[PDB]
Amino acid sequence: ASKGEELFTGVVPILVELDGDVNGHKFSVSGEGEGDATYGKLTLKFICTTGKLPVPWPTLVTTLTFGVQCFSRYPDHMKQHDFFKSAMPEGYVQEATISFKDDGNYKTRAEVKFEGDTLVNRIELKGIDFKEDGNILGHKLEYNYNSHNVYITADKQKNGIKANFKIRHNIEDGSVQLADHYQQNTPIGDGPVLLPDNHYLSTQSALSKDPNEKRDHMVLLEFVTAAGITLY
Ligand SMILES: [Mg+2]
Repeated sequence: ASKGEELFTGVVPILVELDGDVNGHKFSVSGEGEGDATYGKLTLKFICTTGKLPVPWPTLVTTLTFGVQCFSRYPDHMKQHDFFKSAMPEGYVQEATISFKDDGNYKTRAEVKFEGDTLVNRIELKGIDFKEDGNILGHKLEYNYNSHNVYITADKQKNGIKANFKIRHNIEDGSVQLADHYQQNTPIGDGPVLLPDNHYLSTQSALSKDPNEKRDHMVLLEFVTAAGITLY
């Protein structure tokens, strides 16, 4: 267990700021909400502040929530495996490559750290090689998000962690759009961090709309629980 974990015993306010460019379609997203790691619970509202989002909202969920993996519920018996909180408050840098099968890719860079008592995530996203009337730029994905695992492994070399997982977005015709994810996280601070044994994050997400919101937006309720390492 770590000193960073003490920062997460109660409800913590969250800010997310994203600048994106996908095939030259530029956009920004701002998110606000809060996290309660005791319950692995996230409540966030994201708004496209530049007009219409040029990609489907579900394709941004992992990018927008990458940095809030510090709100995962680690069972007590697994708390020595929680890198994310151990890096706080100084934070970490995160990079990911998200490869959409038979389409383009996102590359992201982000920094997550505390700013006072708020957990702040700042993200840059670059997407290239998308098909103009593919499932992403053609907006052919359902507004939903399947439950999934995020497989974590240590990168001791680099004093950090990696994650690998596949997302299966639902296409409106009943098919699936696969998105391969590779994530790397590195501490910003010089203090010690927890380098975990292999384990995963079990994630469940519900996407909705604010009925009074006329801007392009996404309301997200997400639960994230660590598992995979195991008295009666
Ligand atoms: Mg369907």
